[PDB]
Amino acid sequence: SRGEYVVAKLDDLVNWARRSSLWPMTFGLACCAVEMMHMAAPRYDMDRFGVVFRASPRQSDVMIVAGTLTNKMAPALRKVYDQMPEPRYVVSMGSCANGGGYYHYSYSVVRGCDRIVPVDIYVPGCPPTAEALLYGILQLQRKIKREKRLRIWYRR
Amino acid sequence: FEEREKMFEFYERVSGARMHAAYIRPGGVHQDLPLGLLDDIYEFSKNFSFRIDELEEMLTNNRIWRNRTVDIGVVTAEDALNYGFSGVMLRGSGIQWDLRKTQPYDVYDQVEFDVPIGSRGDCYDRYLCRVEEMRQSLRIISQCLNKMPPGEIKVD
Amino acid sequence: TYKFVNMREPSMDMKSVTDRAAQTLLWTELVRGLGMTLSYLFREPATINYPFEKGPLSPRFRGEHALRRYPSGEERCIACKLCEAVCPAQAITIEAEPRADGSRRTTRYDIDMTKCIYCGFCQEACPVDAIVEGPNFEFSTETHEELLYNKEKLLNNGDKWEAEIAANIQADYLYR
Amino acid sequence: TRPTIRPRNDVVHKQLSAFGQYVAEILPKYVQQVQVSCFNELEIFIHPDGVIPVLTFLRDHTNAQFKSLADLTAVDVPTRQNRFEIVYNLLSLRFNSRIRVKTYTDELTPIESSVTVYKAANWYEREIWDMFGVFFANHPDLRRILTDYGFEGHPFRKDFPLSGYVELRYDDEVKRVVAEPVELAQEFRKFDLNSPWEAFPAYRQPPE
Amino acid sequence: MELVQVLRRGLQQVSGHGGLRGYLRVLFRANDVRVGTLVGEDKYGNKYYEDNKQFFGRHRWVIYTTEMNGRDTFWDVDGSMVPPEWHRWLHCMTDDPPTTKPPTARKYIWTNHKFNVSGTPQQYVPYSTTRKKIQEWVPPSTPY
Amino acid sequence: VKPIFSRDMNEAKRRVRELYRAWYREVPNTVHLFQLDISVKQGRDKVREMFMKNAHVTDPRVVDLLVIKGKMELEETINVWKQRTHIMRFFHETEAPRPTDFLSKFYVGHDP
Amino acid sequence: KVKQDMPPPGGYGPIDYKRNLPRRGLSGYSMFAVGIGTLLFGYW
Amino acid sequence: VRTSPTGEKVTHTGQAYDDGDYRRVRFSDRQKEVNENFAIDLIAEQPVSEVGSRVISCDGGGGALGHPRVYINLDKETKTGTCGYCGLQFRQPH
Amino acid sequence: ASATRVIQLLRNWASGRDLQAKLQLRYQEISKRTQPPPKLPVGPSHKLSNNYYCTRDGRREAMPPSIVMSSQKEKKAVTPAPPIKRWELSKDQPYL
Amino acid sequence: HHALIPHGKGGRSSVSGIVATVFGATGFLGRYVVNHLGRMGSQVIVPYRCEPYDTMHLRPMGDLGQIIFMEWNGKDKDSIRKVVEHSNVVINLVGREWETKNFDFEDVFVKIPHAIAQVSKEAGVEKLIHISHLNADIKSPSRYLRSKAVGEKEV
Ligand SMILES: NC(=O)C1=CN([C@@H]2O[C@H](COP(=O)(O)OP(=O)(O)OC[C@H]3O[C@@H](n4cnc5c(N)ncnc54)[C@H](OP(=O)(O)O)[C@@H]3O)[C@@H](O)[C@H]2O)C=CC1
Ligand code: SF4
Ligand code: SF4
Repeated sequence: SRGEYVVAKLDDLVNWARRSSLWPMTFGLACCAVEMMHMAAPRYDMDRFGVVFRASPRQSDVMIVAGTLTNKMAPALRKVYDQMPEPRYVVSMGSCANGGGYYHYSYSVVRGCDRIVPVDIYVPGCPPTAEALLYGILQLQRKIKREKRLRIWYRR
Repeated sequence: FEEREKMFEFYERVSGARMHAAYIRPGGVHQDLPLGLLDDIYEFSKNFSFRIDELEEMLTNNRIWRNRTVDIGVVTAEDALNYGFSGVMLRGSGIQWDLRKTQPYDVYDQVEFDVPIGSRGDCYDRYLCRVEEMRQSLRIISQCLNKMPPGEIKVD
Repeated sequence: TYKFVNMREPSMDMKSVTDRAAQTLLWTELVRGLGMTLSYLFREPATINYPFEKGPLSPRFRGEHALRRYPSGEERCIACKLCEAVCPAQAITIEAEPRADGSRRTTRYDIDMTKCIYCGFCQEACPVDAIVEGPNFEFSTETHEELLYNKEKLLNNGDKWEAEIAANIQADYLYR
Repeated sequence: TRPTIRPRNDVVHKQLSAFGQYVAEILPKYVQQVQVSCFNELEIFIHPDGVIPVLTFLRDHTNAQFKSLADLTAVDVPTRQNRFEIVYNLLSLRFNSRIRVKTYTDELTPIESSVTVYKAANWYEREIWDMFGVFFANHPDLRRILTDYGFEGHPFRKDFPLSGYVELRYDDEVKRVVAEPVELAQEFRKFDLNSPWEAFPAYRQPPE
Repeated sequence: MELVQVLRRGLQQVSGHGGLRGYLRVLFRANDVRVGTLVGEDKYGNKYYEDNKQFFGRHRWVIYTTEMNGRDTFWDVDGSMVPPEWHRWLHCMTDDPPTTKPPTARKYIWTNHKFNVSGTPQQYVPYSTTRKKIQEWVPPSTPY
Repeated sequence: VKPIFSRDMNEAKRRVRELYRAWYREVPNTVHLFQLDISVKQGRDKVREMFMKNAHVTDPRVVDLLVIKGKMELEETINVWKQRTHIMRFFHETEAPRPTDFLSKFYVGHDP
Repeated sequence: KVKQDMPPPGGYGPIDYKRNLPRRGLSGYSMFAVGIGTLLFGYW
Repeated sequence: VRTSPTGEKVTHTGQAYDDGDYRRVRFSDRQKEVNENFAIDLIAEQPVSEVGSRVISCDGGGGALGHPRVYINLDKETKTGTCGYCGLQFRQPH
Repeated sequence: ASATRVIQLLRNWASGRDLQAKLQLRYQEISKRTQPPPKLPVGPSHKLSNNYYCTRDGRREAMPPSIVMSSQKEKKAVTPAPPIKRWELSKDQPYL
Repeated sequence: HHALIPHGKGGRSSVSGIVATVFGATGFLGRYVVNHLGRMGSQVIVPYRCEPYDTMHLRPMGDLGQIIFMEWNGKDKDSIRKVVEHSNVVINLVGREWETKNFDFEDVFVKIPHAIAQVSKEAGVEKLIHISHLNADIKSPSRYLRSKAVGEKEV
């Protein structure tokens, strides 16, 4: 159908716009922030891909939970996630953020950031090498590319 | 941070982890240096001086940078000692204490280096101390490269 | 033994005073910093064209765990559980029973890549070089459950990456 | 010769022993025992009342100028009646030496704060109170650091389980992060590693 | 002048990629228009190039195939597409390409490399690999 | 025995009374500032329950130590150090009721 | 025969480790004279 | 690699979800990861080496790249000596 | 690098240094990725005789701390150690 | 067909044994129903029709593996079969307050609920829960209410 074709092309356009301009927020708790900065460093510079670090959660599109998420820090993480406008994607970097990692059995550690906020891409590693983080970001971009928001709207 | 990436490469070559390696263990070191690493460290160190000099050019004598740090965070030497400060925090205030010289631990008794000492105990003096300590670390690295002994890397 | 940063007294001669007044009024040091940035602009950028260009790695790199086999094809692991003991994050769960042939083999070998710290232990502990962290690092998943590996997943990873893993071990086995 | 074994420095051993006797003579009211470890470390054992006097003596130059509090911590040994062993590490930059002062306390017996003498013990004593159950009297501001604002138990206490008693999760019904009783998906596997054979005959305790 | 030489080198880059169409193809796919010696090509179609003149980290690069394992990879490419044999050469783990030094041949080794399958029907699903531990009593089928 | 703050049980009771006073008057301010959905009476009832939890204590030093902990919690609540989550943790809303009769426990699980 | 990653015989070359921030520019009198001369020419 | 009655691929461990078990839902639109190569079959396929000495040593091949060296006694004619680690089989001739 | 002479001159003048001599980017000067196989030396204890572990047992030579004074049963003033000697200004560069 | 013995203390990791398929889980009531099932440790086989992005908020509610997201087609019955195949409980929350172009009130209140109930019976689902407004009646003037009553009778 022509309407389906127009909807598909428009969804391609919006998905391309969103994946090309991914603005992660300057959110790094523990060691994995260092490898995140090394991704921002010149060797694997994220700005080429359109990835730009913007401090404001309201001006940001992706949250990278780079570090151990403690019980004390968890409510703040949830708050910053909620204040972030949609579409919003969460990338969990590090074994600590994915499932608790080294401090899984700690009384003061949330065993994975999935418990607090929904997670789209999990980046394994401790620390995940900056190349692995860039790979995870590109996988997130492909995930956005596969989204079919307008198609589902037209099918209703 | 480009130089940081290169030093992470050195870490990766010795241990297989860019950071958070388990190289230094009780009883010595886990594995001997892979062949060819020391000369690569030589190549890196012979040029690192120009990079740190460029950093000084950008920051050391800049009017704005001095204004932001010339007299902020002043700590008295006695106050620094009492509050338990250590390292540059002490040496910035002018007290002369470096555990590498005063109570050498491994082989620092066999290396020659100068402890940078500040005079006004401010952020700018600490900046100067940190930069100089880097230079002295480069000197120590040259010394260690020249006189690395042959033999075992862990206790027999 | 110690060196004095700062602790220098500016000259008070008219030439030096004129030079410092020129620096303050004519913004000389700012211009020097500007020139440094300009030179860095004309220098070649250090960015590598990922994914088409990949960052250097050494044979001792610690990545995705991969269970290996003997050349005959028999799985190397012999249910020693030494890996589970050394595991600093208890990410390795091993269950074993005598198999039909009577050999000591693992009925269950789970490595929770969400709790593992990629320490490199086990690879250095396994007496038969069974679990060996492979060169792969780009194994991100879209769900948490995909990172809870199973013995089948580990053996598939080993079969997939054995060509590289054997070469890396050959490169590094003398250092170990 | 003997490359494996650590070299021994007897001169430092004698110096530390002599200084320990010096300290014992100067303040016999508080010191109970002074010992020098064979890796050349000096420990002075003090009654709980003597924390401020002996520390002040060590700071001020009675041939001793320990003016820097290395670290302050406690070791919880449940067997002893005074389950907590408060440990002070001091460094003298004039004499490039460090000594350790150790005292004991109970859960219900306060110990005088050392904020006055050193001023670096504020956060250290706060951490001791937050982790261990020790309360420091006359502290300028005793409150919790390194634990959650509502944390109830005292960790590091050898009674507190490693996973704790409560766990946090986000609950959509109340739109808030809520605590819940701990329910581990994989129970931490307790390993009994101690060997049935004695390793160091030098430390063999009397049969009694 | 050297500027004329640089412009002619750009023209040589245009010619070496097979013409303007190939130049635009590689520019849009890989964002890099350098021409390098073709070391080899894997079975899947990935082409591997080397230019030792370029600084370390850009001396070796791979042009991913447009089709692999039944997936159109003209635009969507990923690092996992690299087969393990060429992976070590690409990541500088070895200086010898697989064509020069072939990997040891073993029966259990996979013959077709699979890229990361997350988000696909081929995605790995965790499950327990042990049989039931406790066996329940089976009630008798006779009434009594 | 060295007293922490009170030499006798009566003095500890006086301190408890002060702490209760302070919590009581703080409760409405807590409700307003933290935007809690509970009523002031509900919070004060929880305060009373928490205070009665420690009533069985018959040692002055323990009472004094509990008072210190209460003061610290009150300082946290007076400031905004505690979040809404921390304040509501007293109200175990998410946790399902745990029955206490023997028959229900027998049905539910093996727990004693 | 023993073969470890060892320094080359004779050790490595010396490694520069001190500030070499160069001395550049004209003297203050020269800069002021140039500026004033440009101003005078512009005024004329 | 045999197939269970439910249609699942039974693992080398022998693991297969019974028709009553609800855990089969996890593979509804996904796949069950099973390694086709089975160790028992491959170790069976290997020929039995015949060595003329009563005691032989198996290192698993590759020297330090294999398994700890063990010595196997081959006196029994009825049954071939099997390496504890490698699993290869040896027997005296005749 | 591959920079033209004009760009090299411009960048060097802007820096005030000869950037070409020391280039941050790495070229063929780096060590080869493949290296000849290594042969790591053995340690002092790899001997077939006079190597009884009793002689070289470090752990068993540790002893419980010696008790200098115990409450439970002229003299010159002493210090924990001789006073530290004052540091000496570095010869290479006394003032930065 | 699928009987599970409850285990644990009823926590997030506990196994309640209620393997459920909450249709319309992304809904206002579903957001809470799924939450409760997860906090009991009930395996929830969520059928979705929208983009996974919208269903992402349901993910944290359950533990690892508890919540399974499977796309289902409203009309096709094989999707219902695959999403209730291993479920001992199926909950029907498929309501649309307004009437859509592709799906009318009858489609979502009679055909879909009846199909779900029938296929659940075919698969052997032990218990089924259906939702219809108290006001909904076979004579209720509102068309959607009337369709809800018809669907209730068919269910
Ligand atoms: N006041 C109330 O809330 C009352 C509710 N009810 C009934 O309760 C149930 C749930 O209520 P509530 O959660 O508030 O309702 P919502 O409208 O918020 O959500 C209903 C659910 O139905 C799903 N759905 C609707 N049409 C279709 C379709 N054609 N195919 C597939 N899925 C579909 C929606 O999925 P999606 O969003 O992706 O379309 C959504 O998850 C409904 O059946 C409703 O009629 C009845 C009486 C009172
Ligand atoms: S996963 Fe490793 S690197 Fe990352 S925060 Fe945890 S401990 Fe640090
Ligand atoms: S690398 Fe990971 S799995 Fe291996 S021992 Fe270390 S923590 Fe355990």
